[PDB]
Amino acid sequence: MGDEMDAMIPEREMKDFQFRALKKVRIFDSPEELPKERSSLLAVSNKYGLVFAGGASGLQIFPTKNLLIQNKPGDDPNKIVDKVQGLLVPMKFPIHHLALSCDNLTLSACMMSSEYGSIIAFFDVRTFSNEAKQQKRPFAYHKLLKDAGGMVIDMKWNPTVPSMVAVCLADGSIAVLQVTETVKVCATLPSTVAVTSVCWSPKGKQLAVGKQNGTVVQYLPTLQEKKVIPCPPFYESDHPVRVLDVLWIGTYVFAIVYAAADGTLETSPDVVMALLPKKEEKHPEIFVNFMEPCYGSCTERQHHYYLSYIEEWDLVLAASAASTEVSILARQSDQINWESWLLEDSSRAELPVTDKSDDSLPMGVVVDYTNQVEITISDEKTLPPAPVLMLLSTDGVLCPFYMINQNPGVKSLIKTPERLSLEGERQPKSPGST
Repeated sequence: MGDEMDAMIPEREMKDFQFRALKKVRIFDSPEELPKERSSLLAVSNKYGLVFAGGASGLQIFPTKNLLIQNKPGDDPNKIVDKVQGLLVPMKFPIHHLALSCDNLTLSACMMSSEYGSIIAFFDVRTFSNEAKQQKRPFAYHKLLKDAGGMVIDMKWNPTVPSMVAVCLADGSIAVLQVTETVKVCATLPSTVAVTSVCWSPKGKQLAVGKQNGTVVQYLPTLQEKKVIPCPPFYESDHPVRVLDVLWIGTYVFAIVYAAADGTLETSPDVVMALLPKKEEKHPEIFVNFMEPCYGSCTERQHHYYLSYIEEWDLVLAASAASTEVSILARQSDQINWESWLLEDSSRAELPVTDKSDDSLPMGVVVDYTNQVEITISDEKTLPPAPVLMLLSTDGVLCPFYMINQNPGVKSLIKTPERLSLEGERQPKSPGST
């Protein structure tokens, strides 16, 4: 009956936005068991047009364009083509997280070793392009010194400071690292702080950290507290929630996802938009609950929401480890409120079922802005090149989707890949000799 008018979720049928699937590409062999831990196994260099994927075989690196195969009118969208031979970099231990620095020159790869614990390898992107080096070795490593509590659950490089990266571990601790020729720990917070997620402010001046107690705290890169965002009022003490993921969209605007504090997986995380007041407005914090925009069918995997803000379209793309679908929350014309877009059935982005009848779910999500291929859907219509949403599934398959935004005014976001000079390539500090 809809009813209450206050528990209502702002939603809009959106006909001017479409996800258009490209051919699915198998990157890794189907796993023996469904991956369950939090992971982020896809990274993209939009400066240089490269995609980095982590999996059983190790690290795979590809010229982004090589992974995108447009579906011709009629083609069977259920088909999967196999790997487009890229650069395979074997790793001694399984990777659970990959991320790239803002200058796209440093790639971090988090692994778990039974012997050594959780370790982060740092690669210089130039090494991958240096044909003079057959073996691609990291130039530095950072040991986290822990086991299960050492799994990296959230790690993000500062958007404006090339050497700065924030790391959150399963045990609740967080560390801010500086990576130049070597790795240096700038600041840390003990596990007692109970951090669950992190996100840098738009210009990288502050770091927001989500916490087990449901709050989001704004810190300086030195980890000096600056502001506290309260757990939303609609969350009672009888059912505590912890922050699962956070996206700092604008100075006073955040997308915050909350999940059951106990770590239960049957309860669906709530995606909430938070609008904070300027120490001027006298209005209280505004929290709008969007609940589950990505329907969570899976109850086996650790929750994760992969969130991305596309400033030029003023919208947030959302994917969830428990869902086969990608959803969009867009800011409305009043530039204050947000709305969930409901797309036409043929315009949705959904992951495929495996040849074993199981749904595939996201393990990594990135957006490519370097695509220069026009979209041909008919001999009468050809759309200009569009950005491509790319999801790496639990089945080892890359599922790309063109994002066609026909809403008024939205300009281009496409650019061509830059050329990467090998000058400045970092060398490992402790190489020795055989």
